[PDB]
Amino acid sequence: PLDFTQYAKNMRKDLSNQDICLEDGALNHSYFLTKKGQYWTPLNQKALQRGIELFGVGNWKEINYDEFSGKANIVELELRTCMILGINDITEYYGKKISEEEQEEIKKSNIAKGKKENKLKDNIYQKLQ
Amino acid sequence: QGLLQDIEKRILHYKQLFFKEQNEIANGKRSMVPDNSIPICSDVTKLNFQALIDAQMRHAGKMFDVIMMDPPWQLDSLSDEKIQNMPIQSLQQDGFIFVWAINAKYRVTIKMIENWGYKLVDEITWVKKTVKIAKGHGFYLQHAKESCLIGVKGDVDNGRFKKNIASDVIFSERRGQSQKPEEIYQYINQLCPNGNYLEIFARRNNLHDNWVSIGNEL
Ligand SMILES: C[S@@+](CC[C@H](N)C(=O)[O-])C[C@H]1O[C@@H](n2cnc3c(N)ncnc32)[C@H](O)[C@@H]1O
Repeated sequence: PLDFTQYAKNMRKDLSNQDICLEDGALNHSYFLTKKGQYWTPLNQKALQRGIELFGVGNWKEINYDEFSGKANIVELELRTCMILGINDITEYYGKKISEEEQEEIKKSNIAKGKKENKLKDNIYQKLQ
Repeated sequence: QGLLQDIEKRILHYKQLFFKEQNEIANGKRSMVPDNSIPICSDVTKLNFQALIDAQMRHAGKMFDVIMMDPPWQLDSLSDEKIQNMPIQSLQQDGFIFVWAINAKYRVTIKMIENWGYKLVDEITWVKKTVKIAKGHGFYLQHAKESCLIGVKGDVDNGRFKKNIASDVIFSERRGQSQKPEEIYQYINQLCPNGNYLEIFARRNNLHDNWVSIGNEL
């Protein structure tokens, strides 16, 4: 006669840390599939997208200081940046300051290209070497 | 070794797993975590237990039927006094408490629950199957088990808690230790099913449906 689903959600909202639960109360599995203090907040997702616009690609030491004040691993940044540009080789883009407007354009151009090329795996274009 | 091309091959292969996992996550990949657990990541020294008391009273009529503990005894090194000082008394009013006592702290643990007003009644024994024995270096006797001390306060006369349901002895493997047997939560189910539970110093492995879980590594 008690519903634990609702109970969890209500409890979760008051008690649960921000990243644990969603604004509706339920718990977000993104958090729990990322170890420890390694989960990637949507709020520092815009921070990577903001740093590529200001400092450019591969500027991670440059961009690490500004938007990820101390630590996010620079491996992570270059790995998410190939998420932003829809490509698995980000070599082509290095050192270029890219606007959020452009990044979005590059992403939809590399993805449509890789789908015609049939070189798209996991919404990321596979670039030949 | 001809291994420059090797290393370039592991990198492009490894990134695609990241590009795979993050997409499945974006597409609603579920967690192992069951959907009805209530994880809380705090420091029991820095945590305010009135918030947990208000919220539980609020969305539930009740207070906790069961409390589980695995203190970080210092031998993550929490001061002994500090653990004793947690306001457990206020967290639960009628029911049972479980707390895992390493051999070093078995007597201290008994003092501790008695301090918090429980009456020691039972102890769970967990032997560690090779898969069928356990070799641990005791000072006086080798250790083949750790033990769960069980105290009780209030009216359990209620049908809410069911007597004579469960075992003393648990036989699980030493999974992933330091990690307790799952069939603890099976036993707690038998002892009292569909109840409000609490675990202190819990870890992500611990999280189960209906359980409020507090641990600094959540
Ligand atoms: C005995 S272990 C937990 C093992 C647990 N029984 C299990 O089933 O795996 C000690 C736990 O205490 C937690 N802990 C240590 N210091 C803490 C603190 N100051 N506040 C809250 N939790 C703490 C750690 O997260 C660690 O998970």
